[PDB]
Amino acid sequence: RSNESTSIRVAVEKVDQLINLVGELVITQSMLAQRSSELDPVNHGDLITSMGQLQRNARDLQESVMSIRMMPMEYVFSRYPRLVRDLAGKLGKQVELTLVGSSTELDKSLIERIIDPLTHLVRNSLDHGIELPEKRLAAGKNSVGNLILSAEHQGGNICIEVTDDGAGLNRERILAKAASQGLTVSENMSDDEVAMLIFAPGFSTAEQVTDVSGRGVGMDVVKRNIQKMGGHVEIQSKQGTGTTIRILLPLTLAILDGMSVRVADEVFILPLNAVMESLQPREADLHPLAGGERVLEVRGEYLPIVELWKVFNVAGAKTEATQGIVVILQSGGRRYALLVDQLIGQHQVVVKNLESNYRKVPGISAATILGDGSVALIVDVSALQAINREQ
Amino acid sequence: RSNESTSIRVAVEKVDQLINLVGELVITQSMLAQRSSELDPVNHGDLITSMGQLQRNARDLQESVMSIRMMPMEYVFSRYPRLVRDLAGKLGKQVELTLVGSSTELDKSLIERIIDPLTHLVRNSLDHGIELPEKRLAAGKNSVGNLILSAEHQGGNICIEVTDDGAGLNRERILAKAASQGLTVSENMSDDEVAMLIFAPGFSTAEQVTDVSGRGVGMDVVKRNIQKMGGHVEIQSKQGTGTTIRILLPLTLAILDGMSVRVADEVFILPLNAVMESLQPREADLHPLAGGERVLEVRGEYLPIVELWKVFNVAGAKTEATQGIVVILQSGGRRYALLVDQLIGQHQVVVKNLESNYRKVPGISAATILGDGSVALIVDVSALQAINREQ
Amino acid sequence: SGQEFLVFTLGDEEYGIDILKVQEIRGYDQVTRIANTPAFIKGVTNLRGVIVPIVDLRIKFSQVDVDYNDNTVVIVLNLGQRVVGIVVDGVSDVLSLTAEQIRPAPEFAVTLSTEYLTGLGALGDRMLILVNIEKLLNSEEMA
Amino acid sequence: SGQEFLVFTLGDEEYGIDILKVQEIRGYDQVTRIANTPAFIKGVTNLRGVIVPIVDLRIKFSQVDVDYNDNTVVIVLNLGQRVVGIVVDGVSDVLSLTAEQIRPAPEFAVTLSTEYLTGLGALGDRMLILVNIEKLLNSEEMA
Amino acid sequence: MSMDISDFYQTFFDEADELLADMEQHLLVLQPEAPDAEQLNAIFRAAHSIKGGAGTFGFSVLQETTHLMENLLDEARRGEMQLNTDIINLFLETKDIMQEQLDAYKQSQEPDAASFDYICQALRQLALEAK
Amino acid sequence: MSMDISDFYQTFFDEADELLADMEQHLLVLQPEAPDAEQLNAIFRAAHSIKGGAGTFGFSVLQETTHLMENLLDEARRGEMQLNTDIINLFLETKDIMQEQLDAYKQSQEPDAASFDYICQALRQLALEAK
Repeated sequence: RSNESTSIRVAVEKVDQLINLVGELVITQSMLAQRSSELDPVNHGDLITSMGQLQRNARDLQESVMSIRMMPMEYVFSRYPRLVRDLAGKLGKQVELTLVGSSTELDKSLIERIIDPLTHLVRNSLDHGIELPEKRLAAGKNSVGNLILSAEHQGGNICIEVTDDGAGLNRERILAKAASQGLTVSENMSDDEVAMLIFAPGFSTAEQVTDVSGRGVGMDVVKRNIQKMGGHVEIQSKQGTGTTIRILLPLTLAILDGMSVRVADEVFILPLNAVMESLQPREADLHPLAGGERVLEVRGEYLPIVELWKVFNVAGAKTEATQGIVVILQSGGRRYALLVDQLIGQHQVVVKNLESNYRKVPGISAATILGDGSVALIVDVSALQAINREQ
Repeated sequence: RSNESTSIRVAVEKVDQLINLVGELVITQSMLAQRSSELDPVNHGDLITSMGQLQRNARDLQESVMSIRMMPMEYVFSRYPRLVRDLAGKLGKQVELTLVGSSTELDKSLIERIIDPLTHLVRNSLDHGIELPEKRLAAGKNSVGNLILSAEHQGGNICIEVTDDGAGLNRERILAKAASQGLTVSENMSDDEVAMLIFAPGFSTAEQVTDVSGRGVGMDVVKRNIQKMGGHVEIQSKQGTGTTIRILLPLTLAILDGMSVRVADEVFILPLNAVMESLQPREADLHPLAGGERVLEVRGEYLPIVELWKVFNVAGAKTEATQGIVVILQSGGRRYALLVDQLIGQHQVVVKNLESNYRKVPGISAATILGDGSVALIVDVSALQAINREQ
Repeated sequence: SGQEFLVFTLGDEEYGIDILKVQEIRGYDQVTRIANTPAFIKGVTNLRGVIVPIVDLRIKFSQVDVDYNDNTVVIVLNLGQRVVGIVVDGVSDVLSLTAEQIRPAPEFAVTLSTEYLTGLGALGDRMLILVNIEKLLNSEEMA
Repeated sequence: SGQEFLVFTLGDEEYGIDILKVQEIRGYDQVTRIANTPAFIKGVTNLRGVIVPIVDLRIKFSQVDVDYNDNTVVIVLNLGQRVVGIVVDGVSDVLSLTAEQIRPAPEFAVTLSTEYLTGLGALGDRMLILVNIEKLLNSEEMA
Repeated sequence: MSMDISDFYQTFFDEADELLADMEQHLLVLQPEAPDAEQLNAIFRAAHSIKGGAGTFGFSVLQETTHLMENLLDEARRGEMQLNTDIINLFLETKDIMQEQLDAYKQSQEPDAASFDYICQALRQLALEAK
Repeated sequence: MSMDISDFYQTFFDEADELLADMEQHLLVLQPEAPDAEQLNAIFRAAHSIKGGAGTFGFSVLQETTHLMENLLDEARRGEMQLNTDIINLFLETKDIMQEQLDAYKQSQEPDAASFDYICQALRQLALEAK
């Protein structure tokens, strides 16, 4: 014996209806948490505290509804070994794909889209990530190669890594091919930083799209397919050791924590994942800067101040930064200040696409309604990271 | 070829967890929805509007989770031919089973407890009910029988009937057996009413239950399982015609529809299914009664007037019916009035069992809580039905 | 029967739109300015939990004299792809233009273009300019 | 071994109960009376979405003199299978009685039965009565 | 790594239940006075699949009960045994017991030995008397 | 009398997705350098159900394609067939063809005749080398 239970067949079409019903449920339920905030915690203390119970139940129910559509990842791990055992023989190699963490699960809709992304990585590890058997013996390694395919949960995200044992991706080929395209690169970058260069459009592990690495599939296409699914991608390569390629796939794509700020009768929102801390500006720290902007000394670093009122042309706002407040941000191994007028706190609301009734600008990522019924605009952090350089 | 689909294995435990999450959600929004109505509409201006959209979507997702958990009735009807086509040839008879409404569905948990009850009814029809082909042709009846197992939906319930064209349930045989055990009977009861008296302890279609029927299950045990599920049972049979047994099954047992009545400060609730009409009787429709009581004339019929303040001993209540309000109730076929002080309206409150910290008291069945916070006692209509009989 | 249209006033001139595209009518309400947007767009206002942008047709046509009063009215629409409203100084009167009353747009220069105009509504001594609010709000400029 | 208890006053005497059985202390407010119930039980009070019946100890114990001053406090208990509260004239002190301070109580209680007393708490000139609240709220009247 | 052995057990218990349901409906449309050749093959190939997993995971109670039916249906479709209302009633009485014995494994319990020794004789004896 | 048989066709396609998947899992973990008789039994269970299961719903193309492969699995688990890196790869490649033939029925179409005539000659060719 081991474990007993029961199960029944559930039509996939009916599962899609659950996501549609529970999806709008959280939206309609979110409105209850907006107007209820106007009530005071003294008199209406039980109501406010009870309102949060209805919200957390909807969130927990939404995450549970998605689990009904998930399936064991062991079924997905049955396509990569067949390709390795089949492709290794054609290329003339002996590789063994090891499977780690089989209890992991993934949404069925994502499984149908996670094959080609991951499949493109397995072909790269065997095309150049692992050298011939004769070369492995010279470097003290075993003749038979090895390939790891781990997959475990990390809170509200699904982490999947693909690590190998060979030398990994080439180093001089990436820098040599990156310099020709005009990308800011150099030899001082470490193996981890050099791995973040293949994400450019039309840039794969080789000089051109090789047939061995999938037909019409490259690293540039793998990234675009992950962004549509609300996921991310990271690489931790190392010359001589191997090449680890991590991918993230959040469970739910609706609620997003963020700091609510106000800029002269204009309540904005800033993602919390990028917010680091804040402080009171000082005249001794503010200095000029190209493009009319300014800088702020933050512990041996003059972060660029991205005045939110000049970019959007907000009238009546405190032009002097000394009277306002600055919120530090971070994204992509580099920081960048952001000048605001006032702050509020951590508010968890549902996102909305402004293109449904108008359009989206580079300075906006998603809309949402506040507690007082007013509409808010979530400021994209990916833009601020580059706007400071353009200005 | 209309359209196809697929399905994935899902554990029953995971589906059952959804009912618990959505269950508290439907119960949570119900309590919060009542508070928004009692409070002023200023702060709850848009909250009440969003509650309407959520009140419907909350049930849509609930019914969707249940529908996915149900199974077609054909799976349950596929087991009856095994007992009909087989037992018919063994005993020497000809019975043809007919299925009506195969598209109907039913909860899996309900299928694991309604097969044997229905299986016992079919077994009795193929022994005591339906006779031999020769005896049927003698009385002008067709030789081949006709067992029909109907089934259909009913809003928030499911109806299942077991129609039969056998010899029919005897009337004189039930009155003699019911009166021996101490059951109130009379000749005024029609053939359809006497059929509902076969639920006595240890008794079924025939007096010999344990001797004939192998399994120790009869009408008394069948009704017991129905009470645990929250359903009902009805029988409409007649001698020399046929036999029909209806069985109902609920879907959600967490909300009870009933009007909130007030009796001097204290507030109570009355079920809506039992309330027939209500008015303000005057001196032109009030007569005395033996024992210091009164009766209400409703279209000639003088119904008994039961004072609600006497049962609970409420001080300062409207002892006179001309000042208060009288509502016509019903429980078990017979109607009876009930005196109250002032009404409020129809409100769907959440049932709250009082046995969790004490025990049931005479005159009350359950309780709940209003928007402000006070506890509302749900009066039992079954108890009041027995008070007028003693008067 | 003739085609029905909703007529409204915008100071001196008068325009009209299809009644089927109109959802409801309600007074002016507070809006929220959008980051970097044209001047003829006031903002967005909440309506049953939906973001309904508010556009001023009087400012879109680029008029010389502009006025503002407390009796402003906003006509809510329901297009086949979006739900954007329109601000009007005051509704006029619902009409049922026929095939003879709906004339083509003028040949000289006007406020909008030929594609953003359905025709001209004739009603006695009151010439109405039918505006195709559908494709107007869903044009390339608004996307 | 030593055990802590919660002391409370009820008239001209002071009783005690195990602290582990107590859940939290709250303020005394109006309750919803339920007819066809014992006399020593006042009513019910919802707490966290649970009906918590309230009991008045001042009326029981064969005591006529009862008061409802501002010092009246209600104590919420938690007997696993039951969560019934109790009202007291006012929480007195808290004692960490040991094996030497907890003396066996007589067989004949002062105002209870012969199995509703855990012991007697000693404190100089203050003799506390350790009432067995576990069995007190499960007698024939509470079922 | 690989999936736990419980998945293979619960999967067979669920798949087998679906086969018994669909297979049982074949006898309904299949009248005892006119068995269609195409319908007999559907019942044979249906019970045959249950014999595979029943004999692999160690379900002797279900494998033996299913193996006997596979022999009766085999001799009835290729032209080696007659079919009448009496034999059709045995299949219905057999499939019902197979469902009860299958439920025993779901709850981790030994099937009823009385039902097994009673149904096996009805299937084996029929293979000799019908000839 | 009986529900529409079209609902069961989609059920078999769902089971095949698990059987075909599980069939490959055992073929992958089965190292060709040191086979295991215990793993060969699970491989036969997946192919045995699809063979008897496919033919139950009238699927003839998928039945013949699975019968030829099943005959090789039966002789392998019983120690009557050799296995190497080349033979194991053929079973994995066969699973890919069986998946394409399954997709044909999922779209209410018949598999390609060219693909069927190729996989059959591949399985029959190995039978001559082993025997």
